[PDB]
Amino acid sequence: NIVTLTRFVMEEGRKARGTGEMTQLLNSLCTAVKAISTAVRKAGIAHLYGIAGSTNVTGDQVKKLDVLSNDLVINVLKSSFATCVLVSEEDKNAIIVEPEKRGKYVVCFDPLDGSSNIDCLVSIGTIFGIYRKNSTDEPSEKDALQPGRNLVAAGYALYGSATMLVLAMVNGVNCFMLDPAIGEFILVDRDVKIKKKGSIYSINEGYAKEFDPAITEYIQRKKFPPDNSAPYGARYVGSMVADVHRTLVYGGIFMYPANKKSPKGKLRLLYECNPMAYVMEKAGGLATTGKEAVLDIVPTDIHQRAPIILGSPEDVTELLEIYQKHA
Amino acid sequence: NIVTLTRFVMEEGRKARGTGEMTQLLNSLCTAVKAISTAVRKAGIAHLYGIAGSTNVTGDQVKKLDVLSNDLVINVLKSSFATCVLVSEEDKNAIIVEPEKRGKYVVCFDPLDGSSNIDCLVSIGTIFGIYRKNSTDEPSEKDALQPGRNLVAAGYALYGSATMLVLAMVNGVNCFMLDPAIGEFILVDRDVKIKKKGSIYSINEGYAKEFDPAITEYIQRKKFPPDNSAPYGARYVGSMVADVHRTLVYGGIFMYPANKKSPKGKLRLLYECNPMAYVMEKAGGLATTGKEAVLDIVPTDIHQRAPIILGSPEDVTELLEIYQKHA
Amino acid sequence: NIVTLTRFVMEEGRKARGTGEMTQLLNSLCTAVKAISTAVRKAGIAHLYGIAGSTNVTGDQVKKLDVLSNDLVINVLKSSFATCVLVSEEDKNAIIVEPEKRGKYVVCFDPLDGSSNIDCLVSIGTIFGIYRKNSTDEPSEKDALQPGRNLVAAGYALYGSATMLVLAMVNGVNCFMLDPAIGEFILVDRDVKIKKKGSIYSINEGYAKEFDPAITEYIQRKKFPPDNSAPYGARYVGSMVADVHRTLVYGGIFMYPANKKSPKGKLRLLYECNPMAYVMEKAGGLATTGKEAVLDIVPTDIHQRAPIILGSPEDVTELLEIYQKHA
Amino acid sequence: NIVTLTRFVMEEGRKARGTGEMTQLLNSLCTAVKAISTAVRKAGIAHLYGIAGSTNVTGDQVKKLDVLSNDLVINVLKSSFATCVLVSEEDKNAIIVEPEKRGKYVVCFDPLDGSSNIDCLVSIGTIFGIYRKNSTDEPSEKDALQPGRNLVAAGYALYGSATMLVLAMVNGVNCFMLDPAIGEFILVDRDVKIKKKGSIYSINEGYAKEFDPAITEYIQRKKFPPDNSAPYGARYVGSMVADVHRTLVYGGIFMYPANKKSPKGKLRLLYECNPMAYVMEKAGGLATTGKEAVLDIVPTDIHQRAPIILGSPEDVTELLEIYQKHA
Ligand SMILES: Nc1ncnc2c1ncn2[C@@H]1O[C@H](COP(=O)(O)O)[C@@H](O)[C@H]1O
Ligand SMILES: Nc1ncnc2c1ncn2[C@@H]1O[C@H](COP(=O)(O)O)[C@@H](O)[C@H]1O
Ligand SMILES: Nc1ncnc2c1ncn2[C@@H]1O[C@H](COP(=O)(O)O)[C@@H](O)[C@H]1O
Ligand SMILES: Nc1ncnc2c1ncn2[C@@H]1O[C@H](COP(=O)(O)O)[C@@H](O)[C@H]1O
Ligand SMILES: O=P(O)(O)OC[C@H]1O[C@](O)(CO)[C@@H](O)[C@@H]1O
Ligand SMILES: O=P(O)(O)OC[C@H]1O[C@](O)(CO)[C@@H](O)[C@@H]1O
Ligand SMILES: O=P(O)(O)OC[C@H]1O[C@](O)(CO)[C@@H](O)[C@@H]1O
Ligand SMILES: O=P(O)(O)OC[C@H]1O[C@](O)(CO)[C@@H](O)[C@@H]1O
Ligand SMILES: [Zn+2]
Ligand SMILES: [Zn+2]
Ligand SMILES: [Zn+2]
Ligand SMILES: [Zn+2]
Repeated sequence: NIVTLTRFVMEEGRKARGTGEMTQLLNSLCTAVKAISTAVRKAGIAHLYGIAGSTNVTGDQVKKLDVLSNDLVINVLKSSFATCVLVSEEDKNAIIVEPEKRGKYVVCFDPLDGSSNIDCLVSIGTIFGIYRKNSTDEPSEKDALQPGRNLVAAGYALYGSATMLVLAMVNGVNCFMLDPAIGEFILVDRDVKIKKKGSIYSINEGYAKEFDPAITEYIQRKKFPPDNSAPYGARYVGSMVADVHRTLVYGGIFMYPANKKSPKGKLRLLYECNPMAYVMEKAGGLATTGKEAVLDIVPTDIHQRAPIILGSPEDVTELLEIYQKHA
Repeated sequence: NIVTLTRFVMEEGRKARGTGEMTQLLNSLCTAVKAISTAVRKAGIAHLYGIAGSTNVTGDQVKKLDVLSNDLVINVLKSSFATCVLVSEEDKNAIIVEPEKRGKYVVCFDPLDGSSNIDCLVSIGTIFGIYRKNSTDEPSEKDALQPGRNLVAAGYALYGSATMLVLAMVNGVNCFMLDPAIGEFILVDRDVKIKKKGSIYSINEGYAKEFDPAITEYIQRKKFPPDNSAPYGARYVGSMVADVHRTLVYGGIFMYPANKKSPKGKLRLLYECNPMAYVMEKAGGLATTGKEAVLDIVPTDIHQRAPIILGSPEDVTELLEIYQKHA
Repeated sequence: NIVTLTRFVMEEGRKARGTGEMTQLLNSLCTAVKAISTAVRKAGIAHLYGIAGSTNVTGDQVKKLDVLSNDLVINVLKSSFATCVLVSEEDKNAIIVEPEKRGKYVVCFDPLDGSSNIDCLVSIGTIFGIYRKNSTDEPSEKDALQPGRNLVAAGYALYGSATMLVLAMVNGVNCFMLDPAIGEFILVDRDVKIKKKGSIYSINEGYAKEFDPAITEYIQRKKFPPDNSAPYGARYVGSMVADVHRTLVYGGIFMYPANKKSPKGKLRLLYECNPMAYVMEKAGGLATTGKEAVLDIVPTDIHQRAPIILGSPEDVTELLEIYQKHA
Repeated sequence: NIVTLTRFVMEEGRKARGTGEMTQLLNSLCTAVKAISTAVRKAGIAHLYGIAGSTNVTGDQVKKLDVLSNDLVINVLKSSFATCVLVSEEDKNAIIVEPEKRGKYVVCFDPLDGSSNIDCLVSIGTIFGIYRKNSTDEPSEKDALQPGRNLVAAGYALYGSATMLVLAMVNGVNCFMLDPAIGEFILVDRDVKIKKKGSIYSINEGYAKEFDPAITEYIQRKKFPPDNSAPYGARYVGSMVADVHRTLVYGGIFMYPANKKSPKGKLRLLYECNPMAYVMEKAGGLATTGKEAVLDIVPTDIHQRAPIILGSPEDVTELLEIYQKHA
C-alpha cells in the first residue's frame, strides 16, 4: 500500500483531531523542500550561461543557493498562514509574520546546511524545528526561545545522491524518499530506531590541539581499542545534515565539541542542535553536550551556540562516562 | 557563447582530425552518465513501492543501484561501436566486445564509486579511463594493462547535491554541470588548475595504528603546525570520487595509504587510482604511492591495487619529503 | 500569494468542515494525475529500447498507456481509503472496493481520454466525476447510477503542450497549471467563467451524411452566416478533453450528436458527458443532448452513451432553438 | 542496439565524410528543441507566481513563450559556428550572423508553430529547413531564397502528449522520442513511409464559402463517398506541425488552400510549407499547391506564402485530378 508524505501527514492530522493548521504548515514545508531540491540539483543552470541570450550577470549578482533557499522557505511558510514567528540561520532578527498571515506556530530552520560543502557539491540540506507558540503575548523572538523538549515536530531534508526527508514527531521518526519523476515523497522507513551501538566516529580532528581531555581520550579508544577489538572507521562529510543522517541509519556517533575559536561549540542550538537531538531521541538515540541533554537547554539567544554529541546510546553513554571520569 | 559537453567533445575531435570514433565513444559515455544519475536520484521509485499495483512485472528484478549502473555502462559503451576491451570493478574478468561492435578503445571504469555511502545517500559516482589498443593481436585483458601515462582521456561524474562530469585530456581539465531540466552538461570551468597549497587533509584515521611512520608524522603536522600556523581542517566523505573532487576544487591533500587489511592499499589502479591521478597531474597537481608516480606503474593484474596520495603539489611533496627522509 | 492544489483543496475542506476523507481522495487524484502525466510524456522510454540491456518484449507485451493509466488511478484511489465503488472506461463491471479500504465516495473516471490520438501524440487526458454514496445498501453499481446533478466534484487533467488540472465544485471552476520541475499544481485561474458567445464550432463533419436536420442547419449558419457576418472558425482535436478545454477558455461550442453507427451518441454519460457538463454549467456554460440537460439524465447503464452539445450559452441556446424549430 | 539522435547524426556525418560542421549544427538544433519543450511544459512556472518572493528579478521580463523559443533558436544556432543566414517567422528581416560565428549553412525556422493553440494548451512545435549557402558572395537573404528541392535536411519537433523530433535527409525520414528523464531523443521508427491511402481529411471548414471548386468537390466526396464506402473522419488540431505529424503516422490528407483573407494561402513557404513538403516526399508522400510542387517553387520573398495539400499519394493525386479536371 503506497504511502506519500502528503497522505501520511494529513492522516496523522486526522488521528490527532487537529484543526488542520499544522497539516497545512507541513504541506508547505514539503513543497519548500522540493523547490530547494530542484534548485540545488541545478535545474535550469543553462539560462545563467546564456542559452537564451542575454548573458548579463554571469558571475555573482543573482541568487546564491543560500539566499534562494532562505527566500523559498520564508515565502512558502508565510503563505501557509500557520506561523507567527520564524528563525532563520540566514537572518539576524526573528521574523515576525504580518497579522493577516499569522498562525500559532514558531519555526526555527536552517535553509541550507553544509555551507562549506556548497561549492564542492558535497551533500547539503535543510533542517527545521517546529514549536506551538505558548503565551498570549504579541509575537516576538522569545516565542522561539523554548527548550527543544517542547518540539512538536523536527527533521531535515538531505540533498545527497538522492533527496530524503526525515520527519520526527511524538510517535516516531519516519523517512521519505523523493521521487523527482513525480514530485512526491514516498515513505520507505516507518518508525525508525538507531542501532544500540555503531562502528563509526564522526568529528573534525583538525582541532586536535584544542580538544578537551574527554574527547581526546575517547578518540584514542576508537583508534586504539584498549581491549584490542577492531577499531571504528572514521567518516566526516562536513555538513551536519549529511553526517547525522548516516549516523541515524548506520549507527555510531557524531561530534562537535568546544574548541579555541568556538568555546561553546560551533553548531547553533535553535536550528541545528535541537532538531537533530529530537530526531535522535525519538529514534532511540542520545544527544548530549557532554554535561547535559541538548533538549533541556533553555535558550537565551536566537543564534546561541552549543556543543553536541549524538548517536547510538552505547557510544554516547561511553563518552559521558569519560566526562564523569574527569570529574 | 554557451558550451555543451556535446559541442566541446565534437570540436575537440575536429581539432584533432579524428575519424570520429573517439567522439562517438565520449558521446556514449555522456549518455550513460545521465542515465546513471537519473537512477541515483531515485527517479521512478514510486513504482517499486506499488503506485500502479503489483503485477506490472513478470519477474523479480530488483536490480541494485551498482548492478544497474554497471549494466548501463556496458550496454551503452558497446552500442558505441568504439571499444574492444572493457574492465569493470564489477566483473572478475575483462569483457571482450563481440567482433561486430568492436572498436579500438580500451575502457577501464568504476560503475558506481562509494559503495559504503549508497544506503546513507552520501555522494557516489562513476570513474573512467580511456586507452587506445596498442597491439595488432586479438583484444584481451593485456590491452587494458597499460601505465596510466598512456591515457588519452580520463575523468568522472559526481552525483552529489548536483551532478558534475569532469573530463581531462591532453590539453587540460574541464568541468561540466549537468542541467537536469534539459539533460545537458554545461561547461562552467575551463582549463582548471588546482591550488599549489591547500588547507584540508583527507584520510580515514580509523587505521591510525596501521599507518606507516611517514603518514603518522604528516598527520601530526596537520594537527600541530610546527610553524604554529592554523591546523588543516579534516574532511573524509568515504567516497573517493567525492573526496577527490573537493581536493581539485578546494585544493589540499587526499590519502589512502597501505594498511593491515590492505598491504598494498585498497583502491584499484586501473579505474580508481589512474583516472584520478591523470586528472590531478593535468590540473598541475600530484599523485604518488609514496615511493613513485601512480601513472608510471605498469599493472600486471586488472584488479591490482595501489596506495595513493594526490592533491596540491606543495602539500604532496611535503609528504613525499617525509617518506624520503625516513628511508 | 502562491497557491498550490494541495493547499487549495485542504483549505476548501476546512471551510466546509469536512472530516478529511474527501480531501484525502482529492490528494490521491492529484498524485494519480502526476504519475499519468509523467508516463504520458514518455519518461524512461530509453529502458524499453535496451539502454540497460535486456531488450526483451521491445514490441507489444508491456503496459500500454491506456492500461498503465487505469492501474494508477485504481491503485491510488483505492489506497486513499475514501472510495467504495469505482467506474472505469476500461472496465466492464463496476469495481467494488474491499471493506478494509472502503470509503463513502463513488468515482466515475476516464483514465486516458483521446484513444485515437495516442499514437499520433496529440493531446490526451483523464476525466473524473465524484459522487457521495447515498444509500445504506451494500456497495454495488447502482451507487454510480446517479444523475450528474448529484456531483460533488468533477474535472479533468489535460496532457497537452503542458499539463493542466481543471477542478469544479459547488463554488466554481478552478484551473491549475502543473510545474513538472517540482511536481506541483499551481493555481493560475480562479473561479473561471466561459464567454457568453464564441466563434469556434467543434465537431467531426465526417459524419455529415448522418447528421439530423438541426445539426445540419446549425453548421450551415457557422459557415454561411445568414446575416452575412464573419464565419466561425473550425477546430476538432479528436480528444474530448482537448476540445472541451479550448471551449472553456476560448469560448464557442463542442458537439457530438447521434449518427448511424452511434444512434445514442458515442460519448459515455458517466465518465465523459456528466463531468464536462458539470464543469461547463459551473463555468456558466450549457450542456444539452439537444432535448434535455445532460446533468438531468437518469443513467440506467454503467457504460450508457448519450449525445452532447456544450459550450457558450448563446451558441448552445441557438442550437436548441433549431431543435425546437424542428418540432 | 539503442540509438540516440546524437549517435545517429554523428554516424550519418561520418558516412558522408563531412568536415563536422553540419553535425555540430544538428547537435545544436537538438539542444535548442529540448530547451524549448522544457519551457513549453511550463517547467519552473511556480517562480512566475512568486514561490520565492517578489524581488528576485531586476526588471519586467515576462517573455512570452513564442519570443523565448525564438531567442533560444537564434542564440543556440549561432553558438554552433555553422550558420551565416537565419530566417525566422518572428523577424521581418533575415538575420546575418557576425563574421566570427559564421558558417556555411542557411536555416529557415518556425520558432513555435501553432500560435492560436498556445493559450488553450493544444500541441505546438518548431519546424526547420537547412540549406547550404550557394554563393561566394557575402551572405544575405538571397541565400535563403532557394527552392525546397535544395534542402539538405528538414524536420520538426512536436510538443504534444510527448515530445518527438522528426528529421528527414536524403536517405529517408526518422522519428525520435524525447525521453525527458535523461534528456535524450531515442530512435523509435526508422526509414518511415506514409500509407499510400488514408481515411482522414484535415482542413478548417470555416472557410467553406471561400474555397475553390476543386476543394469543395473533394470535401463532399469525403463526406459522401460515390462508391458508397465509409466516409473519411475529420481532424483539425489548428497547429500545422500537429496535423501534419498525424498525416505522416496515420496517413490521409492535410489541406490549407487559398481564401479571401489569404489569396495565396496562409502558411509560409520557407519555414512551414517547404520543410513539411520535404518530409512528406521523403516518406513517399506528396505536397502540392494544387497546380504545382511545393518544393519546386522559387521564392522571391522570405515571408512568402503558398497554398498547400500534402499526405498520402493516392489521396493527394485524387485531389490533383479534380483540379486538372476543371481547368
Ligand atoms: N498533521 C498532523 N500530524 C501530527 N500531529 C498533528 C497534525 N495536525 C495536528 N496535530 C497535532 O494537533 C495539534 C493541534 O493542531 P492544529 O489544530 O492544526 O494547530 C498540533 O500541535 C499537533 O500536536
Ligand atoms: N573528441 C575528441 N577529443 C579529443 N581528442 C580526440 C577526439 N577525437 C579524437 N581525438 C584524438 O584523435 C585520436 C584518433 O581519434 P579516432 O580516429 O576517433 O580514433 C584519439 O585517440 C585522440 O587522441
Ligand atoms: N476538500 C474539500 N473541498 C471541498 N468540499 C469538501 C472538502 N472536504 C469535504 N468537503 C465537503 O464536505 C463533504 C463531507 O466531506 P467528508 O467528511 O470528507 O466526507 C463533502 O462531500 C464535500 O461536500
Ligand atoms: N550529420 C550529417 N548527416 C547527414 N549528412 C551530413 C552530415 N554531416 C554532413 N553531411 C553531408 O555532408 C555535407 C558536408 O558536411 P560539412 O562538411 O559538415 O558541411 C553536408 O552538406 C551533408 O550533405
Ligand atoms: O569545518 P567544521 O568546523 O567541521 O564545520 C562543519 C560544520 O559547519 C556547518 O556547516 C555549520 O556551519 C555544519 O553543517 C558542519 O557540521
Ligand atoms: O572504508 P574505507 O576503508 O575508508 O574505504 C573507503 C573507500 O572505499 C571505496 O568505496 C572503494 O572501495 C572508495 O570510494 C572510498 O574511498
Ligand atoms: O473519431 P470520432 O468519432 O470523432 O471520436 C472522437 C471521440 O472519441 C473519444 O476518444 C471517445 O472514445 C473522445 O475523446 C473523442 O471526442
Ligand atoms: O485559424 P486557421 O486559419 O485554421 O490557421 C491555423 C494555422 O495557423 C498556423 O498557426 C500558422 O499561422 C498553423 O500552425 C495552423 O495550421
Ligand atoms: Zn547549518
Ligand atoms: Zn570505486
Ligand atoms: Zn474518453
Ligand atoms: Zn507556424
